[PDB]
Amino acid sequence: KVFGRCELAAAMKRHGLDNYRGYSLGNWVCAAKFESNFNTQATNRNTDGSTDYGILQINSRWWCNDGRTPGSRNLCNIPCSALLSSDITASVNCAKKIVSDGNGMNAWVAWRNRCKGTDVQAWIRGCRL
Ligand SMILES: [Cl-]
Ligand SMILES: [Cl-]
Ligand SMILES: [Yb+3]
Ligand SMILES: [Yb+3]
Ligand SMILES: [Yb+3]
Repeated sequence: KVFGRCELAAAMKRHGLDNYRGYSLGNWVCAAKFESNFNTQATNRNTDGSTDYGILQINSRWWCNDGRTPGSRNLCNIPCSALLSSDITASVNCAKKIVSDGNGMNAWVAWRNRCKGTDVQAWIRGCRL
């Protein structure tokens, strides 16, 4: 599914991401925009042989199992395919564990490089929340 901006903001809020670990909704939406362009089916292969999955580009080395990433720890206890579903619940659950892991949203390099310190409130402009 390719979410609209406000549609994804509403879904994230409904799944308890708004201000999770102190990160406002706009941070999450901005991160999704630059990780996946709001496309739940996005997949991308990393240089280390792992792959990133879903709206927030969660990896298969630490977080989910894809069966082809040696050293996989699967800390989210989820097949990586679950992170491609139209329903964002599995991605949100796993992202909550990621953002709690010590470095906050710096876990997402695109967040650090494109969202951190910017006017992230713009991502929720006009939305009926
Ligand atoms: Cl915000
Ligand atoms: Cl933090
Ligand atoms: Yb990646
Ligand atoms: Yb559902
Ligand atoms: Yb409200």
